[PDB]
Amino acid sequence: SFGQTTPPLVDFLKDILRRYPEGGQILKELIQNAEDAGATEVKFLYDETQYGTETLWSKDMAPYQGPALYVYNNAVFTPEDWHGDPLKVGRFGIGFNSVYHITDVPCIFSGDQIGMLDPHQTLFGPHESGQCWNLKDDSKEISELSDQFAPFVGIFGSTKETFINGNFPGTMFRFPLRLQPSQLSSNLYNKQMVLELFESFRADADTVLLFLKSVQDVSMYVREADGTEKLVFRVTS
Repeated sequence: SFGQTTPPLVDFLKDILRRYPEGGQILKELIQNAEDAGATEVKFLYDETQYGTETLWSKDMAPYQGPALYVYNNAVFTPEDWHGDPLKVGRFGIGFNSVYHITDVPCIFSGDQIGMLDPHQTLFGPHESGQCWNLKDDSKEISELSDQFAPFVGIFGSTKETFINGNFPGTMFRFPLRLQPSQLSSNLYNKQMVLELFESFRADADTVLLFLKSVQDVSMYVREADGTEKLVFRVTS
C-alpha cells in the first residue's frame, strides 16, 4: 500500500476541544443533551469515592476507579440511541465531546447497557475506541468484574435490583477525573475545579433554563469519600 492515512482519532477530538475553550460550557452542553432527550431533570454530582482495583476488566483500568463527575437525567436510551457524523457519540451533538476536558474514559449507562469510550484506543485493544456491556446478556461478566461495575450502583436510584433486573430507567454518565496528562488533554480536575464549575453554573441561574422547555430542575451535589452527601446548589423553573 502506497497512500495516506488520517491523523488518529484523538487529534480530531483535541481539535473539537479547541471549539469549547471555557469550562462552564461543559455543564451547559450536558443540559442541552438532556433537553434533546426529553428529560425533565438533571443532576450533577461530584463523587470522591475511591473504588477497588482488584476485579477490573484489566490492570490498565486502575486509573479510572477514583473520583468522578457524575451526571444523571431521567430520559432513557432506545435501541436507536445505542446504535447511533463520525466524531459524534451516539446521537449526541458534537458538543458532548467537551467532556474530554475532564476525562479520558467517559462512561454512559442507560436502559440495559453500559459503554465506556476510549478514543486513545489503548484499553480494549488497538482498533477499539471503547467497550460495551449488556446488563442482561453479559450479567455473568459484570458480576465477575465487580470492582469495574460498583461505580454504577448506589447513586441516582441504581441498586442491586437495577443489575438483577438488567434495566436502569434513566441515563447516568460517569467521568473519572484525569490523573495524568493524556493526548486529548492535560487538564487535571480536582474538587475545587469541579466546585468552580458548579458555582459558575449557579451564577448563570437566570440564563441556564431560560430557553429550555423540558428540563425544569438542575441540582448539584457532592459525595465525600466517607459517603457524606450534600446538595450544593439547585436551580429550578
